[PDB]
Amino acid sequence: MLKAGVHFGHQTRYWNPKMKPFIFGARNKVHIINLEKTVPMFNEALAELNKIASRKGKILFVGTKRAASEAVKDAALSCDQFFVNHRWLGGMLTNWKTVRQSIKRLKDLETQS
RNA sequence: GGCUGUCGUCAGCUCGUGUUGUGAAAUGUUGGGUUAAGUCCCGCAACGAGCGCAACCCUUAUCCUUUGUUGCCAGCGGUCC
Ligand SMILES: [Mg+2]
Repeated sequence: MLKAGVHFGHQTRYWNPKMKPFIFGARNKVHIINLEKTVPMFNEALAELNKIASRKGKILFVGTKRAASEAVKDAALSCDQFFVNHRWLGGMLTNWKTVRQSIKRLKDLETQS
């Protein structure tokens, strides 16, 4: 029917009660999201995301999780956007005004070697 | 006032921004290694920075350059030696 063979679920008994209205089933202790009803969500964050993206807005991807770090840098910066696949950093957005220094440093430094 | 002793030549002491907490405060600055060292790296709701330790000052250990007088005396002779 749908491309579900590319996955099956994850987790087990740690989960979090916050998720319940969407449970495809339960096996091997690992819970399985009810993609059968997740269909709307599978596009929801895309539709209302289109107007934003199509509006040509700065893209902010985050893949600090080593389990897919570099495996996303491409689909991000290399994809004409931004990212942070490596290791996230505190204050990057909040203490932004401060991080600028460090950021502006990796630039004016490239001219080194 | 200015000056100085004192721990202490100790590696400490802080601050701005962000964030957590009602608040007093905390974080950083804690931690894993490492160093003479807040030394360096790694990690981290922290990001950075200021005073301080590490440098430049002196001086000694070498080698060269030049300058050779009052300093020097090797090859040359002289020589009251
Ligand atoms: Mg230091």
